[PDB]
Amino acid sequence: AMRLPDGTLQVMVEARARAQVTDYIPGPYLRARGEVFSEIFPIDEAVVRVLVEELKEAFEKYVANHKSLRLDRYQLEAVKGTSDPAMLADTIAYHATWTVAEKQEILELTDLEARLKKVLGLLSRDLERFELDKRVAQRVKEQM
Amino acid sequence: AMRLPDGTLQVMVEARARAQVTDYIPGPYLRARGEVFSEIFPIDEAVVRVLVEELKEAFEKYVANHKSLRLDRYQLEAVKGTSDPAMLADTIAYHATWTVAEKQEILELTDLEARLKKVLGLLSRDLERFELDKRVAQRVKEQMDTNQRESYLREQMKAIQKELGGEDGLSDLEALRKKIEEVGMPEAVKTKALKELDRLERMQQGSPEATVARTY
Repeated sequence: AMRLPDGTLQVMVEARARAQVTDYIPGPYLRARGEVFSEIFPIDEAVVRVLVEELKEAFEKYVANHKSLRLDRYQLEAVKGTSDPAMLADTIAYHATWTVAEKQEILELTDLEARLKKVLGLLSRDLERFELDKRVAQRVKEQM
Repeated sequence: AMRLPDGTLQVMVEARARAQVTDYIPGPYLRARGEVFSEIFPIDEAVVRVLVEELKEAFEKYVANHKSLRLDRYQLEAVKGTSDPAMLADTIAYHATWTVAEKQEILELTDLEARLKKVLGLLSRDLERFELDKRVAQRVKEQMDTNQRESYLREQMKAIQKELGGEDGLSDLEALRKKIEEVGMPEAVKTKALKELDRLERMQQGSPEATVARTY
C-alpha cells in the first residue's frame, strides 16, 4: 500500500479466490456482500496438471500466433517454475485477450475443470478467427 | 475401526465370500442362517491371467479418459499388488460404476469367467462412451469456434452493409430480411430470398439492383 493522494489509487491486489455476490446495497458507494473462497477444486491433480499443460499448449498456440491481437512474448517466464494448476490456468486465461464479459463468464463457473476447456475453446476461436481472415482474404483477392 | 467425533460410526469392512440364503427376517438384524459358501477359484490360470491382463488394459483405458472431469488415476497402483485374480477383478468392478441390476447379476453369478467377460464388455462400452464424450467436448470447443465465426460473418456483413449503403437501402434491406422470417416461407423461397438479398447486397447504392432487387 503506497500513499499518493491525488484522486487515483491503483490498489495492488492479488486475489485469493472468487466469491458470489449474495446481495448488493445501492449507494453510492455500492456495497455488495461476498461469499466464501471458492475452495471447490478437483482432486485428480495429475490429470488437472495434464489439462494445464494442454492449456499451456493452447497458450503457445495463442501467443506465438496472435501478435496481431497484441500479446506479450515475455509471459513464458511466469509459466515455468510454479506448481499451481489453478493459478497457471487463470494466468493463461488472463494473459489471453478478449472482452470483459468472457472473463465474467469465466468468473461464473466455480468448477475449475470446465474453465480450462472454455479458455482452450476461446484460443481455438481466435485461431478460427485467423483462418477466417485467411479464407476471406483469399476470397477477396480472387474476386478482385 | 476408528472413532469419529460427529456421532457417525466409522467401521471398515472387507468382504470374503457370498452365501445363498432364501429369506432374511424383517430385522434388524434380518438374521439368517447360511447354508453353503459358493465361490469358484481360479483353475487353469493361463486363460484367467490373459483375461486379467485384458481387464487391466481395459480399466486403464477407462480411467485415462477424464480431462474435463475428476476420476482416480492413483487407484491402479493399489490393485497391482493384488495376487488373487478374482479379488483383482472384483476390485476393478467395484471402482467402475454401472447399473445396480448388472451388479446384482454379477453377484448372483457363480462363474468367474462369465463375470470377467461381463466386466470386460462393460469397460469396453464405457471406454467407447468416454472417448465419444471427449470427442464431444472437442467438438463443443470447435463448434463454439465455428458458430462464433458464422455469427461474426453475418454481423460484420450486416454492419458494414448498413454503414456504407443508404441505411441498407432506406432501411429496406433489413426491413425485408426480417420480413422474410415473420412470413412463413417455403425453403426454396428462403434460398431465393437470400439470392434476392445477394443481387441486392452486391450493390444497395449502385446498380438498379439496389432498387429492383430491393423491390424483388
